[PDB]
Amino acid sequence: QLDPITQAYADAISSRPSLFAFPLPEIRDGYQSSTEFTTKILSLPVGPTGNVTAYLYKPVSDLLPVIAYFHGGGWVFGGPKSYRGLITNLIRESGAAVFFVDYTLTPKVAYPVPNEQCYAAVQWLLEHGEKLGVDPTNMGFGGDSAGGELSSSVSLLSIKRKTPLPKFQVLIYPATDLACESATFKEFPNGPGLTTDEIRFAASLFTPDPKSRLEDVASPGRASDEDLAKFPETLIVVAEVDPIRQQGEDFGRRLQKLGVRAAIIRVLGTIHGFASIDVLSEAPGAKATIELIGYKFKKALH
Amino acid sequence: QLDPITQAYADAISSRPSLFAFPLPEIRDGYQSSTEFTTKILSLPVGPTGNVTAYLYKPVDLLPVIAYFHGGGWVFGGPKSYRGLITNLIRESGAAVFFVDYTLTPKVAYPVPNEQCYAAVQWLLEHGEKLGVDPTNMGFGGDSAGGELSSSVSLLSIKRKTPLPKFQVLIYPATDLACESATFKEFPNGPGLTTDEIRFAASLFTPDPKSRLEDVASPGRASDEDLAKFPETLIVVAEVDPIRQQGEDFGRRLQKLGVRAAIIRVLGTIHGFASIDVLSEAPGAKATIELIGYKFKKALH
Ligand SMILES: COCCOCCOCCOc1ccc(C(C)(C)CC(C)(C)C)cc1
Repeated sequence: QLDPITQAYADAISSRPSLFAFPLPEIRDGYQSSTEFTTKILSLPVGPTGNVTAYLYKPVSDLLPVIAYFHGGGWVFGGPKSYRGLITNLIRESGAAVFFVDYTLTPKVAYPVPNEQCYAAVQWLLEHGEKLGVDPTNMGFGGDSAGGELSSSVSLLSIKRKTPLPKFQVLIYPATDLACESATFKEFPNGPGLTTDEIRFAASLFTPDPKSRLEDVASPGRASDEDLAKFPETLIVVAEVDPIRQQGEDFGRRLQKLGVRAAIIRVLGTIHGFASIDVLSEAPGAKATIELIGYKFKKALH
Repeated sequence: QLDPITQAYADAISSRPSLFAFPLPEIRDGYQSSTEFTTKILSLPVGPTGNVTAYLYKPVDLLPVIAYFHGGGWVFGGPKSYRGLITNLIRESGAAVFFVDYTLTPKVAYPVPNEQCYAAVQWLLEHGEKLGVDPTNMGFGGDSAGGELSSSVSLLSIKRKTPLPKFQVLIYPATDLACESATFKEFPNGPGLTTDEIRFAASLFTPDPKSRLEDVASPGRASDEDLAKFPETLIVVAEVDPIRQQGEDFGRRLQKLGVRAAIIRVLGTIHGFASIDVLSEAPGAKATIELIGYKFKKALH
C-alpha cells in the first residue's frame, strides 16, 4: 500500500518515541539536514501578544505575487528551519514571494492566539506589502496539517471581518475539525506518519478546553454554509494513509456543494507530512503534487 | 459527491442513450465544438494493415515528444474529439505530440491497434530527429482505452527490447479487460462510464474472452519481471468511475516492483474528464490536466 521510499521512512521511525509528549523540547524548530531567495526578518508589532514574527522570502531577480504560508507541526513544532525545503520548492515552482508566519507555539499560547497572530500578520502584509516589493492584491494562502487549520481559519476570519481574501488557497492534509473524529481515525489509528494519540495530544495543547473545538474559528469545517460559500478558490491535497484524510476531503466536498471552486486530490501510497518532510517529499506522488501546488500558485497569482 | 460542473454535465446527458450500442454513429470521430501549433499528417507504411496514420503537432534544439494514444473505447476517437486535450497537453508540456490515429474497432480488433501503436512508436524513434523532435526525450500518454494502449506499447517494448519512453502518463486507464474489479460494483452505471459500456467496448476489441487474459491486451496482468522494467509512470484516476480500481491497483503493483510510480485520485469527477471539454474546465480536472502537462515538461529533458 505504501510506496518503497515512504515505507522505508515509516520503518526507520517506527523505532522512535513520539515527539508529541512531555517534556517538550525548548528547541521547536530545526533543519532536517539550488534555488536562492532573499530573507527579510520582520517583527510585526501587531496581534494578541503585541508581536508576530514573520519572514518575507523573495526569489532573486514589478511587484511579486506573495504566498502567506502557515506551517504545520501540530501547533507545537515547526518554523522557518524545518520548513526550509518546502519554502524553497514553493519559491522555485511558484516564482512568488513567501510570507512565512512564525506564530507562537503551544503551550506558550493556546487557541485562538496563533489564529489571530496569523490573521494580524496578513492584515499587516495587506497594508505594507507594497513597500516590501510584493503585491498584496495578488495573494495566496498555503498551510499544511495544523497550518491548514490556520489557513482556513484566517480565511474564515477575513470573511467575518470583511477584510481581503487571497486569490487562491492551498490546504495540504489540513486539520479542519478538532472536535469530531472521522472514519479514517478508525482506519489508520496509528498508521504511520501520524497517530490518533499524537492528534489528541496536539489538540489538547492547542484547544485544552474541548468546547473550543466546536467553534468555527477553531474548526473551519464546522463553519456555516453562508460563510464557507465565500471561501476563496481552494486546492486540497490529502495523503491516502492518514487518520486526518477524511477531514480534508469532507471539507472540500462541502466547498464544492456551496459553489466554491475547489479541487480535491488524494495521493496514493503516502502519509501525513509528505509535503514538508524532505525524505517523503522526493517520492513520486509527493514530488508531483508539491510542484503542482507551486505551479498552481504561479498560474493563479497574476 | 460530484462537483457542480461535473454534476450538471451528468444531468444534461442522463436522458441520452449510450453511444456504445448498435447501430453505431456513422461518424466515429468529430469535434466537440490550429494557431498554437503546426500539424503534419503522416502516413506510416507500418503495422499489420500496412498503414498507420499519425499526426505530429509542434508548439511554437530538438523538441521533446509525447506519443499519445487516445481513448474512446477502441471504437471512437481521433484528432478531432481530442483537439481540446492535445491543445492543453501541448500548451502545458511545451512538447511535440505524436498522436497515433490507429484503426478503430470493429474494422480491426485486438491486437491490431496495439501493434499499430507500437509500430508507429518504432517509426518515430528512427525518424523523429529529421522531424525536429528528440526520440531520446519521449513521453507516453493515454486515456482510458488509450491507457490500455500506452501500457501495452510499454509492455511490448520490454518484451521486444526496444527503447522505452522517459515518462508515461495513464489517465483513468483500462489495465485489465478480463476481470471486474471492486469499483465495477460501486459505480455500475455511475455517470461518465457504465459497466455495460465497458463490456460493449471489450466485445468489439476483444470478442474472445481468452484474448483478455493476454498480457499485451491487459498489461495489469503482465508478469512481475516485465512490469518491473516499466518506465516512470504517473497514473491519474477519477473518483466516480467503474474503472477507477484498475488504475490504482496497476500503480500499486508498479510501486511494489520498484518502478517509480505516482497515483492520484481526483475527487468529485468522472471518467472522461481529461478530454471532454465541459468536464475539463472543472477545478480538479483542470488542475490535473495541467499537472500532466507540467510533469511531461519536467521529465522530458
Ligand atoms: C462520437 O464521438 C465520441 C468520441 O468521444 C468519446 C470518447 O472520449 C471520451 C472517453 O470516453 C470513453 C468511454 C469508455 C472508454 C472505455 C470503454 C475504453 C473504458 C474501458 C476500457 C474501461 C472499458 C474509453 C473512453
